Amino acid sequence: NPLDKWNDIIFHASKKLSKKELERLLELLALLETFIEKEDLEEKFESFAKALRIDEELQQKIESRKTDIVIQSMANILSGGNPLDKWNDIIFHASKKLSKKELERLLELLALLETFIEKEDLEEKFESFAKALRIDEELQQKIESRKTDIVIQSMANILSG
Repeated sequence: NPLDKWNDIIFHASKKLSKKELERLLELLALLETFIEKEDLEEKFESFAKALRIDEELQQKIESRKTDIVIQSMANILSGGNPLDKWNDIIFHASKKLSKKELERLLELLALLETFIEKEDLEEKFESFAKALRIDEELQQKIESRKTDIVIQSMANILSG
């Protein structure tokens, strides 16, 4: 139901509002993933993410963070380049079953990354990473590059379906 309602709100809001919201979530994903690499936690995140297949305590903690993300997302819509433009075209014109599975996949990953950060107590380190982000044009290019990578994977998953 929470994910079902988020999908309804995403596909029924004005094209402008849903594009800004999906782009916000993508940037957050690119930011979190880059932080994991900059902090060299790639393998430690994978051994954390793998446990979701066989842990009851984790499954509930993720299902709960996904509902919170969905609530923030829905709240944002009510409040008012080429790779990202193409990804938006694809997401909105794809088989509605394929775009829903894909958007849910990105939501799960986001819920996983944020839960990992907190468990690992990297909340402050992550803030102080986004605090030195503005003055870092190099790191800004790294994020833009990771977003295009996320977009390619995303387009590949829809095509794979």
